[PDB]
Amino acid sequence: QAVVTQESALTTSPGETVTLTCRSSTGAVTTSNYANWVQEKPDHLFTGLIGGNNNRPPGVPARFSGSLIGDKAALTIAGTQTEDEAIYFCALWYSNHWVFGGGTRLTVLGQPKSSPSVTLFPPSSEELETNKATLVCTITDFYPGVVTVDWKVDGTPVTQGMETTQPSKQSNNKYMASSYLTLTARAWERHSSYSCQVTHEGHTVEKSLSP
Amino acid sequence: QVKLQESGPGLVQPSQSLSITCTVSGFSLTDYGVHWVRQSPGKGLEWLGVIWSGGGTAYTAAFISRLNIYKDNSKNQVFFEMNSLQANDTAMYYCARRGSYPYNYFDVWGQGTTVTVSSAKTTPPSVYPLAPGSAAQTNSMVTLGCLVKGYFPEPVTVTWNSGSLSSGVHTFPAVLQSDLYTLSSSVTVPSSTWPSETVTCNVAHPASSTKVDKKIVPR
Ligand SMILES: O=C(O)CN1CCN(CC(=O)O)CCN(CC(=O)O)[C@@H](Cc2ccc(NC(=O)CSCCO)cc2)CN(CC(=O)O)CC1
Ligand SMILES: [Cl-]
Ligand SMILES: [Y+3]
Repeated sequence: QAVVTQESALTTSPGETVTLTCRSSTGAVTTSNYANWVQEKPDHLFTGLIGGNNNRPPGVPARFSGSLIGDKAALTIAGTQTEDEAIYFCALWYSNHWVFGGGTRLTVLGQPKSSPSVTLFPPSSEELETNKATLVCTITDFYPGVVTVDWKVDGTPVTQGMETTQPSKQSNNKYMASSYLTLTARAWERHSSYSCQVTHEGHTVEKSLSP
Repeated sequence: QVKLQESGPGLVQPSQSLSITCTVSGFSLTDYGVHWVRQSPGKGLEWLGVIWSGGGTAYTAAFISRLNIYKDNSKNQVFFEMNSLQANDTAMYYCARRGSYPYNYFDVWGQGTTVTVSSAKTTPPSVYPLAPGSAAQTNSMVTLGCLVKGYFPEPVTVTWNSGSLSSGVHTFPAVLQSDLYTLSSSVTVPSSTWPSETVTCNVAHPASSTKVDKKIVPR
């Protein structure tokens, strides 16, 4: 069984021409391999880009072009757009089976900076009846997808009880994330100040609670 | 127009089987081939097999004895059936259409079926309404929430007012709090809408047969 190799990731800026490659472990990639290219967008949504005869489906931009360069299959994106940020998979035909490559993640820089919109939620009265209290800190509409979250109780930092998600895309191309701090109902009743601090690109935005 | 509808979430125990139905519309299975592909949490795409327009099939060598793909042209349904599942078979399984030249590309794909192969205990989620601690200012925006705590396995579906609300909705990725998952969802509505009108969080977890509605009330 053949292994199909692609670059793990490529980073580019808008307007740049990039070339992704697809290599076969059994030898040269030929026309008889009918190389296909597929694009994966956030929330596990796949769409076809290039067919077996280098043909594009209706609606796929003309900047996407498939070819054979020497012994490898290749996808050339002539003028990378911000919407081209995705994972690109190549698939090769070997007489009686298809083999997908490992995928190339494409990152497109130069997108506008957007500061995070933070919301801090107190625990429900129903939560406190199970002797547990979860404080939820939601973080939306930020770009770049790098954020650090710090939690404070009365002013003192806590490392125990906190769990934060990795940033992922929203429907509008910006990022979202959430952080949780699980305490006991006793601890919730005992203190008077809880804070969620979300730091993004040097600047810190903070939301607090007071029982 | 073109859609490939996949059957719901599946929890499978090691050594047992998996069955998925891909129901298609906007085209006929007599003209198109339907492929089955998977993506593990820690990998890329793996092709499993295909059923061509003519009824012919092809599979990845290692799957010949454990995987079958068949169809019913009149019902516009393709059936995936795999036996002897193992922990490493945990993945998102997709069916994808592919035509003959000049339509020979994997153009339209199904949304995916989340398959978890585990001998672990299925846990229902504890759904909690999240209202702000402070009352809203006169004529402003309020952000209400919903906590979906401690479930296994993925996924969970969260809607607001049965799907009526969407524009101000944010549903966040799950986190892993010791073998169990936790996510939250929020909806931002005008202060003239809530508490005046009813705002409800609807949560569904297929694997544990739970479907709950939690009304957001003040304080
Ligand atoms: O399709 C895939 O996965 C991969 N293909 C790669 C090659 N193709 C390019 C591409 O696909 O890129 C070009 C040829 N293909 C037409 C097309 O794609 O334009 C079909 C030609 C064909 C041959 C034989 C039959 N025989 C019978 O009906 C009964 S033979 C009884 C023997 O005892 C039908 C069709 C065959 N491909 C099935 C299908 O396309 O349906 C399978 C292979
Ligand atoms: Cl052929
Ligand atoms: Y063919």
